[PDB]
Amino acid sequence: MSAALPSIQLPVDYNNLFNEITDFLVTFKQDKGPKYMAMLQKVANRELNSVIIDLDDILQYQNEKFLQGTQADDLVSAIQQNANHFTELFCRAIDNNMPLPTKEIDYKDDVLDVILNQRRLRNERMLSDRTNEIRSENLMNDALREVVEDETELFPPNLTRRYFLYFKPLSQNCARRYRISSKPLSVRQIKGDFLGQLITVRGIITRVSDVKPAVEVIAYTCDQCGYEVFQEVNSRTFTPLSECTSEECSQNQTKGQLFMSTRASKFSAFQECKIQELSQQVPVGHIPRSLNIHVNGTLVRSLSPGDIVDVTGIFLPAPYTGFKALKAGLLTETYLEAQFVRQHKKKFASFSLTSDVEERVMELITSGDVYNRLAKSIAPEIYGNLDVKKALLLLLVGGVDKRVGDGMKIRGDINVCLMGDPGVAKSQLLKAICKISPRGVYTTGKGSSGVGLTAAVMKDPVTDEMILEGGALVLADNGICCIDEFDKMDESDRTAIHEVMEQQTISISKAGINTTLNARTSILAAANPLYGRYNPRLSPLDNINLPAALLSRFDILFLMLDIPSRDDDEKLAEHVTYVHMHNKQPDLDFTPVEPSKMREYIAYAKTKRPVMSEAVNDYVVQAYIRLRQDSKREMDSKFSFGQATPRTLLGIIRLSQALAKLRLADMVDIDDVEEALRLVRVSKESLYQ
Amino acid sequence: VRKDPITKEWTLEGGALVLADKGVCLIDEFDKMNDQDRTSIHEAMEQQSISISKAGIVTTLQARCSIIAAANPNGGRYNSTLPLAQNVSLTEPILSR
Amino acid sequence: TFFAPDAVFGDRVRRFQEFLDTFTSYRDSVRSIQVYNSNNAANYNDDQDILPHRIIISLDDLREFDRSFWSGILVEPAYFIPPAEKALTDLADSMDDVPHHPWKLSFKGSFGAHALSPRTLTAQHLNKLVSVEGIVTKTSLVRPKLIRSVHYAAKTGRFHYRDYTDATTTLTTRIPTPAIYPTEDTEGNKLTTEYGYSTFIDHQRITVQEMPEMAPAGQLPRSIDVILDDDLVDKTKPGDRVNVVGVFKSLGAGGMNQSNLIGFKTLILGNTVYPLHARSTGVAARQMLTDFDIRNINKLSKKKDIFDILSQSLAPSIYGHDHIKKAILLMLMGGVEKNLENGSHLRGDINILMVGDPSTAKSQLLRFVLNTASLAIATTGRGSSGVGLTAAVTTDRETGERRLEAGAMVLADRGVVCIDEFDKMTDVDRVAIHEVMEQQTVTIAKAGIHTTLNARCSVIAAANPVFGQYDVNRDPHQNIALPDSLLSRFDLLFVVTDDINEIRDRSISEHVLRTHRVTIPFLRKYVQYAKERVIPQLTQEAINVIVKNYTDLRNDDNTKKSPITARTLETLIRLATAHAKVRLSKTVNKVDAKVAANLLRFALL
Amino acid sequence: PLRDLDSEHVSKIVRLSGIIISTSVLSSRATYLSIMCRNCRHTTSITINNFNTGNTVSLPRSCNCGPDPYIIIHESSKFIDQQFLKLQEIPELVPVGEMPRNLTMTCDRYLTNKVIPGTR
Amino acid sequence: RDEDRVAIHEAMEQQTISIAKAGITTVLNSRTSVLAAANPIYGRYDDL
Ligand SMILES: Nc1ncnc2c1ncn2[C@@H]1O[C@H](COP(=O)(O)OP(=O)(O)O)[C@@H](O)[C@H]1O
Ligand SMILES: Nc1ncnc2c1ncn2[C@@H]1O[C@H](COP(=O)(O)OP(=O)(O)O)[C@@H](O)[C@H]1O
Repeated sequence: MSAALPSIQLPVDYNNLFNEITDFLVTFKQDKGPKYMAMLQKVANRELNSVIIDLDDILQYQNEKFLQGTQADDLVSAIQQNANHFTELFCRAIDNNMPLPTKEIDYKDDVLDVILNQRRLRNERMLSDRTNEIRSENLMNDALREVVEDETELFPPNLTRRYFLYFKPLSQNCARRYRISSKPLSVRQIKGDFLGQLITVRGIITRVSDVKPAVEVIAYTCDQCGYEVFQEVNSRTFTPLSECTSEECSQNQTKGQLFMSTRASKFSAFQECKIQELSQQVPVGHIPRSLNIHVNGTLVRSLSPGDIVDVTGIFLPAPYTGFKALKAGLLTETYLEAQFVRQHKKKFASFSLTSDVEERVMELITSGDVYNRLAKSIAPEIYGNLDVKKALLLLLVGGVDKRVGDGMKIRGDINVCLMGDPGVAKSQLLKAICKISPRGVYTTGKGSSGVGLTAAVMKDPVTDEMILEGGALVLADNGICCIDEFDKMDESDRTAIHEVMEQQTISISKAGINTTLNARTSILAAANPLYGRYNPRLSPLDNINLPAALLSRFDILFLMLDIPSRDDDEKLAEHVTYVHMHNKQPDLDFTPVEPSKMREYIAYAKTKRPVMSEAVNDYVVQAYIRLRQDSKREMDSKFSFGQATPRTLLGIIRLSQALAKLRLADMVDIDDVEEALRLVRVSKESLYQ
Repeated sequence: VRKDPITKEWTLEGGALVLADKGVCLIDEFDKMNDQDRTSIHEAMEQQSISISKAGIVTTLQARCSIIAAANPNGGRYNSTLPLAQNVSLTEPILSR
Repeated sequence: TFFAPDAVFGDRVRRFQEFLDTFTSYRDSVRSIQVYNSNNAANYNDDQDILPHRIIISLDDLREFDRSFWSGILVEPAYFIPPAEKALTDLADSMDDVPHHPWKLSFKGSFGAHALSPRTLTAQHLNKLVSVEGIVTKTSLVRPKLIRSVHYAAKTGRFHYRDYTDATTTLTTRIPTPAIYPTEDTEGNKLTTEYGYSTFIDHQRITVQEMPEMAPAGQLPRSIDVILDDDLVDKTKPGDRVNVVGVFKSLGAGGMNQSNLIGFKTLILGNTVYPLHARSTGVAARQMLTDFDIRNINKLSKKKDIFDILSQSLAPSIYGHDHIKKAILLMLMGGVEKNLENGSHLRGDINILMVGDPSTAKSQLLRFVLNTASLAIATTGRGSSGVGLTAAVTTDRETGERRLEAGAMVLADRGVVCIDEFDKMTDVDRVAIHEVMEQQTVTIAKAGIHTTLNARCSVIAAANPVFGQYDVNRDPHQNIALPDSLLSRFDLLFVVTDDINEIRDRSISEHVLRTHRVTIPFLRKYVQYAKERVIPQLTQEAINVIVKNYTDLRNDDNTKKSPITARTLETLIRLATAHAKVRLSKTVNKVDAKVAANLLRFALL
Repeated sequence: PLRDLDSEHVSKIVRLSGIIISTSVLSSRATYLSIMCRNCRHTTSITINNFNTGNTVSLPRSCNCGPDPYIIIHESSKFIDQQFLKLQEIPELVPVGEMPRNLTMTCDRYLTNKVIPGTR
Repeated sequence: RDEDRVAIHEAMEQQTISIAKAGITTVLNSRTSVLAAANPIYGRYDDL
């Protein structure tokens, strides 16, 4: 009825816009075959599951249709402001025009591809049969087709698609085109007035529970009337229907009974993840807020904890409130939906190409002397210690480990310590590294609790149950972990870290946990010598409070000691005055390597897996005997640490094999190994100054 | 003032002291008592009243009890020729009472 | 037409014309809002080619203007407020009529009878406009609330509409109509709902406890919740001290309705929700400098000797210690803050320690630090638990979501933390203070919520000498008692002696006497403008000075005394910049450098 | 004695002494409540002079229109206060074996807040 | 006890106790004037 549930007109017209879409897709110019035809075929040839739409190329579509008219209604501003409806509509726009056959379905190929095929096939034959029959009776030829199409029940399009549709919002060069849909936002920044819009946020992912099948539509089979019954399903729960809705089981005396078939129904991969404020964006007081996010279809598994990310999705509400007596009504409780993910600190080692990106590597390569260049380029913010950084580059790079074929492993990575006190700014290098390296995590002793590194068992909301949630070591693994105040960590912590240099392990036997989880972590540890600072009247290992069981594990211990020097401290003061005074430190002349492209280079570095020559091998051996013998002939105290246990040898092979990788190698030449020895001897021996 | 067994509202309860008022309070093995109790007995002897400030309830209950105690000398039967206060662990001021 | 206009309402609107017309101050105020939106509406459209609508109304006015309308609002908010709002909406529609909503009132006051605290409340005060103050806890999670609906309908095109009236809409009661959620339009076409067309308004409800300082000696606290909508949402965090003014409602049926003990849930609507300051909590400087004050500063900035006068203005009751007072100012200002591009930030603020025999006023000084400090929280010895930490509070609160409850150092962000008996504090904490001070951030991995949250606080600490009075004669080390890096973290270590002399004694006596028988007020006002305006940057006038100085310190003092590192240098720069702020100078200067030199000297010698 | 209460004391004035464990958050009851039928649009009032926790009075059931239509109007209704004290016997005596028993109280209007918990 | 001993010796002079624990940072008033009776150790020799 009118005057109840009234009508209201709006600037928005979907009728023409659909047609506009159809003009955009399948007919296009910029990117002989036009982009969307061919791509959609590669979907129709069945090798490609997701279809990714961009608002950028839509921008260019309009500046083509603007000029060069006629005036075309604006898609984009209609898209951001609603964005839910357009997925489904855009979707039917696409469903019509596809390369039709397009090729054989083989055997596998795939399942759920064949079900689709047979559904489309039965879908055709029904029509063919009905028209064949009707024409027989009698008594331009379009009409009969129309009749047949409207008297017949068919598998709806939305049930048979096989593919998904996602949108990627525009930043960027296009924003200054000039032309909103992506303004990366804090979760504070989200007013509840944006509901429905397509928005882009930036924050840290946390939690992000396991992917499991959720069901969009359910199929039942009457078995009596035949047919099928598809119920669409929404929100959290549903009630399974019974009796029968079959048009043939309607109006009958006896309705048939139906029961579901999980092979027929349409499932989507569902994953939920929370994002917290980036913690910089938080206003001075208060606390970082949290926000929920859902993930369907292809985008699943793309997200992980301890990630700093730009998530772009159409933002929709879902019904809830607190205790029933706590609602005024109706509220919405909301959530964010996820169309497209863009991660800061892009994650190696996984990339295929190495297509024209090598170009982005080459500006760095060609100048030559990559190793010193990058070295200096780690944490330029501080002055001095080119050796320390020189090694930290290796730490970031790592490799190559090994597999003995039986097999057991030998790490595999580097473990760095930074000693000395109170100044010298040792920890700033660690904020530095944990900023540069992806999957890096910064922690402190009292600080990060023992339960901080180990994984607790806690009940998982929604999906169930009792999932192990770790932190520190587990949270950051396959990448560098960073520690400060490494002395004050007490005892139980030191046992964890003492064990993790067997790599590949923690073992939690307590209570509800028997698991042994895998931590592939690297460790860098900044520590202060016994109070107050490095008393030279005391032997080494006296002023280092740490046991020798642990230090044998560390391959490189950089002890940074401070003896006042009139000449150098001038240079330093000039540096720390120059910056502050300027933000950019190097001048006349060096070019600081941006962390992004740097991460790219290191990514391309980790791929190599070099191997040692015989000569360098023999050299390593002989030098190792000399190092053993010279370490032990030291015998009693001063000086030291002894004994130069085999982990220093393996350590220097591993450092060697690291330096090789920045040559990109496979050769592992003598100057490499020699260099490793250099770094080793330079590490210590600074206690003679 | 302690939460009640099963599910019930919070009831106040006295120690032996309050419960035994005008009567006779009988305690043994002082030496094994946790300080938390020791202060309570001391207070009771001192001002003849127990004050309770938790939770919202705030009072002074009145325990006038005579305390009779059994104590066990440190170690052996007679630990030393040394004085009683030296003989046993209990501090001299609580003993003076 | 609704129920059609009634001369009750008619009179109540019409009578509220002359006021606001007199006092006219509001009539243009509304205009101003319009203006501010217009300009910004011009900013989104052209440049790439907002404000809340409520306007405060003093209750002071009505008394002169209308007695009955006063007494009426206070006594019957339900009947007088919505027509007033109607009027102001009409006016706001008049001001700029051409280009193309509630427009609520604040009700400041001039309270009140009706001034009452949440301890003493109801049932005489029930359904009247109340002013209730206190701690805000536990707050609540913000949820958007659905008001209008929109739907698309194929094949007939069109669209639709719907409205939703909550129990809390308007003020006065109304015969409730549930609208369902319209779907399945008749005729039987389906309806695909649409978003972004359908409006929402945010919703939040915060509970208010009675003031803990104004609390009774001891008893359980008793709190009353408050509902806040749209513009009022999220203004206050839990832990702030807040004066809430608003209607007090009986809303709901109390069991009388369903026939088959407790009754009539009650809560406060809106309305003003002022955040305010009380010692150790919740900002609030604020402050209002008007026309004249800022001029006073501007005049006073040029005078060359001002720094010494200022430094004397802190201590009406305390002798000497001019150097230390100088220090406390130089903490109040604090070297700007500098966050490098794609790199770590250098610490801006300056931290201070005081060590000397008792009676040194060390514990007396700090309270006066606290008062004029503009924040922050005080902490004394132990102290703790967690100090600055969120403690990662288990469990739930509510429904099972794990959330953080901010400790001191977090809550004290951008402020002055005091620490008394700084030595007594357990080493376990100190370990964390290292992370707080220099690094400038706090990190919580506990169970748990795993986050790095920012506490950038400035810090003072007063700590007794090791054993007895021995501080004076005792060695440059072994005297401090709290090695080691801590000694460095503190930018300035000041030592004060209680050693006695007869002359100095007399000079003590008289001032002590007179005491029992540059004004502090203008001090903090002098300070805030100085703080946000303007940061002096850095200049090549000075650098060579602090470099000379620094190198001197290392080279000579490492023979003299200890500790000295790059840290000292950082401190030099912070002090220079701070004294620049005192000078209001847009630049750093050499003189300033010399000053920093001086105080760091008296620190050392 | 709080320990001794016969069932013959019911609905009779009983006086006794003890120690209050706890007093409760105030609540509001309605002495005068003006009511309205929603469909009928008819208006009435119910004034309850005295009451115990009965519940004493419920809204009427009749203004088709029905079942009970009546809407409480909250703007014209006047409310009062109710405490719920809870009295325990003096912990001193004489349980000697047991957790001492307590009774629940209800105080209306001017008897509220007269008592802090702990006051005999 | 120690922890509250701190509290006292800070309280008696400035009359105000300051509590930073958790979500309440309040500084609350004690206008009290303490009258304390200590017990000395070992007797008369403590005068010696
Ligand atoms: N060579 C240097 N270049 C730049 N800054 C330095 C240098 N040496 C010391 N510093 C300063 O010293 C400070 C020491 O900070 P931090 O690393 O947190 O503590 P620690 O001194 O214990 O390593 C840093 O803030 C840094 O600014
Ligand atoms: N410079 C001063 N001028 C006047 N009175 C002072 C001065 N210094 C200390 N006092 C007196 O000392 C007392 C404060 O003691 P204080 O030094 O704060 O103890 P603590 O050593 O625990 O901080 C106050 O009563 C104050 O009057």
